[PDB]
Amino acid sequence: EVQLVESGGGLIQPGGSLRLSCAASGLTVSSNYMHWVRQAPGKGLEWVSVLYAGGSAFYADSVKGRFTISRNNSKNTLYLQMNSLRAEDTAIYYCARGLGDYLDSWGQGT
Amino acid sequence: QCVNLTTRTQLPPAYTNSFTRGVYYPDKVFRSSVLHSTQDLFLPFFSNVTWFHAIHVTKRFDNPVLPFNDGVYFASTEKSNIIRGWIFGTTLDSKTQSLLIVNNATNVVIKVCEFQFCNDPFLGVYYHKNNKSWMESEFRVYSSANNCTFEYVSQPFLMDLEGKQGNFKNLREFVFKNIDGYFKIYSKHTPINLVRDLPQGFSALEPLVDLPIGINITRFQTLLALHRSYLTPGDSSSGWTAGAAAYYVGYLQPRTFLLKYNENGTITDAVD
Amino acid sequence: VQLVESGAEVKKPGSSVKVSCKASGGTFSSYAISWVRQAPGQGLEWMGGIIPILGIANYAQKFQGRVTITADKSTSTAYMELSSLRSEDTAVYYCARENGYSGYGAAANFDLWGRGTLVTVSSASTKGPSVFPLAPSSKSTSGGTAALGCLVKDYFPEPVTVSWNSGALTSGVHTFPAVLQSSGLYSLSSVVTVPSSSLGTQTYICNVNHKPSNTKVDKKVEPKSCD
Amino acid sequence: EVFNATRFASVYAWNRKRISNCVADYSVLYNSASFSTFKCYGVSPTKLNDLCFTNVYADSFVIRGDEVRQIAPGQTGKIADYNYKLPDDFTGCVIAWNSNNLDSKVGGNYNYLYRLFRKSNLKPFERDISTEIYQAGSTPCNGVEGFNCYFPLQSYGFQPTNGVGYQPYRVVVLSFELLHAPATVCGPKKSTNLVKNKCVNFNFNGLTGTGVLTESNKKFLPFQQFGRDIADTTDAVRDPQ
Amino acid sequence: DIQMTQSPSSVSASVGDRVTITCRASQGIGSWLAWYQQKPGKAPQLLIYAASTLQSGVPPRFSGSGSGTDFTLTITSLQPEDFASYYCQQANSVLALTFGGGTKVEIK
Amino acid sequence: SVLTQPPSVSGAPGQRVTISCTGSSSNIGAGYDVHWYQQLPGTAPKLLIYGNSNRPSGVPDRFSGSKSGTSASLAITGLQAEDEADYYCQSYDSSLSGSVFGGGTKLTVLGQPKAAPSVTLFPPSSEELQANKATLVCLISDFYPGAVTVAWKADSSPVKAGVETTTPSKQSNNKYAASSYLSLTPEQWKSHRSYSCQVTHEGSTVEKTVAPT
Ligand SMILES: *[C@@H]1O[C@H](CO)[C@@H](O)[C@H](O)[C@H]1NC(C)=O
Ligand SMILES: *[C@@H]1O[C@H](CO)[C@@H](O)[C@H](O)[C@H]1NC(C)=O
Ligand SMILES: *[C@@H]1O[C@H](CO)[C@@H](O)[C@H](O)[C@H]1NC(C)=O
Ligand SMILES: *[C@@H]1O[C@H](CO)[C@@H](O)[C@H](O)[C@H]1NC(C)=O
Ligand SMILES: *[C@@H]1O[C@H](CO)[C@@H](O)[C@H](O)[C@H]1NC(C)=O
Ligand SMILES: *[C@@H]1O[C@H](CO)[C@@H](O)[C@H](O)[C@H]1NC(C)=O
Ligand SMILES: *[C@@H]1O[C@H](CO)[C@@H](O)[C@H](O)[C@H]1NC(C)=O
Repeated sequence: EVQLVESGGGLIQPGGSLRLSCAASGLTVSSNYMHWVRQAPGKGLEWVSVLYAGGSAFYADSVKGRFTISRNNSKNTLYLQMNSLRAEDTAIYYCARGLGDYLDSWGQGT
Repeated sequence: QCVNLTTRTQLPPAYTNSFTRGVYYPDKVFRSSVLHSTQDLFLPFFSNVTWFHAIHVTKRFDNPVLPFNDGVYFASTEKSNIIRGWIFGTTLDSKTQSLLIVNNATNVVIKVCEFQFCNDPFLGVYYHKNNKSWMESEFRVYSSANNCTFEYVSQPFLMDLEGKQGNFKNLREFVFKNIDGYFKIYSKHTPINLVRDLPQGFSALEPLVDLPIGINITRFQTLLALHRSYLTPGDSSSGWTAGAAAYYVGYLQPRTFLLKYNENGTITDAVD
Repeated sequence: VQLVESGAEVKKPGSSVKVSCKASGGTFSSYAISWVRQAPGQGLEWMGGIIPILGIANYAQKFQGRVTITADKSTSTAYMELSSLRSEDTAVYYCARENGYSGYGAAANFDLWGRGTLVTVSSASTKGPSVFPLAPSSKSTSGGTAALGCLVKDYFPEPVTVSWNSGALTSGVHTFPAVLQSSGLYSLSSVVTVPSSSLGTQTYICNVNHKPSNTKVDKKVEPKSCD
Repeated sequence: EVFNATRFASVYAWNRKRISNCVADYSVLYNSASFSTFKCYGVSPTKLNDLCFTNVYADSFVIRGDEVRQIAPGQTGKIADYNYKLPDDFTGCVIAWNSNNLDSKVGGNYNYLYRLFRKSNLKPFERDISTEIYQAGSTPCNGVEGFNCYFPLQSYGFQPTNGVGYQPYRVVVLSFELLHAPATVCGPKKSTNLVKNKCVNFNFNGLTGTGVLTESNKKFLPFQQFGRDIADTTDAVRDPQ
Repeated sequence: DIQMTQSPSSVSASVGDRVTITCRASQGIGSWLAWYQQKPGKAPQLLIYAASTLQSGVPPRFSGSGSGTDFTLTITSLQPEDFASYYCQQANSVLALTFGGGTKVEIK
Repeated sequence: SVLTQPPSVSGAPGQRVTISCTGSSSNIGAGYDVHWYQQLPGTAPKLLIYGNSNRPSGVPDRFSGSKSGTSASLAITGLQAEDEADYYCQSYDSSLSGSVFGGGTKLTVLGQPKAAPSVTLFPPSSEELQANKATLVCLISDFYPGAVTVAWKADSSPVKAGVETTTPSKQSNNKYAASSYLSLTPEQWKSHRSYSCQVTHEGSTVEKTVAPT
């Protein structure tokens, strides 16, 4: 009974800014963990960032900078902002929610 | 818990004269073969002092709530340990920090809480039929207390629970002071064989108990302990035996005193 | 909801006492389950608690590793086990339910309480009670009223339902409790007030029922002839 | 009774103890050679025995080796936001040490739990013990264990085969609070060996005088500490040893 | 700090065979491993979690057993419907996920 | 234990009675609050107050408590007949790592018209002599639970074996009744001349002597 809708992907220059959009139908954004997993085409999965139920967020070593997460409770959607991009950022993503130490639900990809 | 008493014929207090009494150590320094003058609160020499009677043979019980000025002088010619302790306070309605002194048969308990105070708290000693001795069983000093952070226990002392009607053999002196908020207690045991008209001998008083309590204690009250023998019916209404006791309540005054010190380092004579 | 426990239990000094505390009207939800005992003349002690949603237990420092407490989520019951029984352990137990909160205090408060289980230890085994009649004398019957009853001796346990004429008499009936002895025996008493005019036409009997002993004796009471 | 404890409190239900009416020294604690975390800010170990505070608190909770750094006030995570919150103006630090010998058995040690889900940021110096069913969905949860309804407490796997960073470390945190009330607990002072027959200065609780110390033949009454003369000068002081 | 390496990369097995896929970690982790199945062109789905438990929607043909270092995803019966890659994911104290390599199962 | 409570308290129906529960600084003096519990003599204990400021459903507004320093106090607006129950204070102990209750206090507010002790003595029957045992029952009625001491004498020496006392049971007319037992043997039953039961109550003693022969 869990469904996630992702959008905002497309073609953009590395020296540009884009806004991602992740929405959940039967789930809220301010009461559970969410993982931002990016999978390279032809390679394995890789973790990038995580957002807690509170106002705390974490990032990995390679993507510590140029990342901002700002959830919105008005439209039950999740927003991610990218000020700068690199040549290695071409990857698929699935916005998802999960518990501690593991995640079960997943979402689509653009 | 506390109980009320009944009206009876009492004896009005008398006035007696003090003779070189109420002199203590004003400092904690050592002085040898010098004459040092100090300005503090001391009992004036040859001053009028009140006499409170507690002997049974009648039924004299007089513990009024006397005001506590800057220093008092409590002297008792204690023989059979009739006077046990003192209770201090300001309004006696569980509103301020009240002080309680009790010299029980096991240890001296100095607790400062809002103990509440009845019209006449006292200790009752009951004579057991099987045991040929006196044991204190009536513990009526206070009802209950809510809070207190101060609790001090002094050195243990051995008290005699037997009361007699003979002549006195010891003299006890107690001085209570309040400077800066610190409490000062001066006491020393002196043996003498007299009832009244204390001799002109000299005896200094060394400090014993010192406590940093924030109290005001504008008034004070002493305690008298009676005996419950087979002669009395056992009710604290009209019949009791208080033994033979006599205590004096002095008032310290800001008088300059000249103290004489010997080679050993004790006060020998005083001059006002 | 309300929680139900087991009935009265008696055992030996050195056996294992087994009790349970069941929940009626609902499960335990996610709140923790704890047990608190209570001894006569003493305070209430805390021995441990059970987390029913995770199946873990947190004991106390006073009680060593002799008690294992478990909980089953399938039947929603509390499972208590105690071993190495002692004569000191004569206390009753209740099952406590804790309701926590978020704040500066964070002290666990017991919200719901069980009915209570009565557990006692006795080295003596079950024996047969003896009942003998009691009748007033001529000097005791000074007025028009007489006092008579039946006495129970060497019986176990103390709670015994005594009735007069199978419950037909309710006025003047008094129930007395037992008392400890040197050998641990118990003894009750029962006295009723009856007029002297009914002593020659009505016969008073005592009915004593012992559910654990599966016995029931009927005995008659007669006035003394010598006095 | 806090460090060498038979049992250790949980992360969420950390025990709090207050010590007072005594003195406390940190020299023996520093030289134990068993503590791998003693980074402290605001105060210094050299000046810890000089100044003191009104009261000292103690906190007892056992965590893994990866979360001992998380107890710093400028940290975020499941421990630093949902278990214990430290204020920015906190006085004191965190003492931790390796506990590989204890808090572990042959199997997984599931006797310790910690908070995992919360709907709000915890207040500083606050402990929360809640056994309510956590909810994430819009529909209310009546204490059931269905979908989007999980217990906030998560079990800890304290296996002996875990790494150094995942090893369970016993953590004791002291709290230094100074108010306008008079101090009841402080640090013991120094006691240097006396030097007699030498021109030395001393601090004998009431003065700072320089001179030799010569043995006398006059004894003091057992209630006095100072001593004067005809010219009113201190020349006789009792050593309280 | 932690690197998740999987020994098998491409293993071919029949219907009546066990795939025997294992995952390795530099540091010992106690029963906090999850496995996923990502079909080509489809979102990944969780299969097992905590290396012992099974999800309700996941069929019970999958299994896992590993205490601290050596884990496995042995399957009693291989089905043609589930032919995809697998990943071993272990998180940290700061919810830092660590996804390893992918092992693909192909028809002989 | 580590928690100190008064043994008993007294009050009147219409005054204010304050019960104070003081403990160590590890449990009471720490950040933990206190929880009050009421246990009536015959029913299970029940919750009264949690959090030192809030009240549950069904609890009357007369129950109010306060916390001050290293002690917990309570305020009661009038004492009722149903208030005769044990009172305990529970707080979390850091050293014990578990909950600890208080010492417990007794609040007894009752009054009965106590009268002179009416005692009765029932000698054993003839059928009790063949059981190789002899019991003596001294039943006392219309008396107060205080001064319940019972003494046995045989007109030549007091008996110090087989003597006991029993807790009286409440009657249906605000009265308490109890009885005492004395274990003896039929061999020495006929040796003595007479037996009596002595009960002392507030200075009043009643002697009843029966004649076995
Ligand atoms: C002292 O009191 C007595 C009463 O016993 C009185 O006669 C005398 O005048 C008083 N002396 C002074 C100085 O007040
Ligand atoms: C003596 O009295 C004090 C206070 O009045 C009390 O604390 C102490 O327990 C008493 N001692 C005995 C042996 O009753
Ligand atoms: C004590 O009394 C004096 C004068 O009445 C007043 O100035 C002072 O504030 C009082 N102190 C306390 C602690 O009540
Ligand atoms: C004081 O000490 C000196 C020196 O030992 C001694 O001669 C004198 O007797 C002492 N004083 C008393 C009152 O004992
Ligand atoms: C605590 O225990 C250790 C080892 O059991 C011991 O070396 C130490 O002296 C004890 N006390 C302190 C204060 O560490
Ligand atoms: C101070 O402590 C030491 C402990 O080594 C003791 O020997 C000495 O007597 C103490 N001083 C006192 C009690 O005045
Ligand atoms: C003690 O309790 C009283 C109320 O009975 C209160 O006024 C007082 O402030 C309390 N003392 C402390 C130190 O909290």
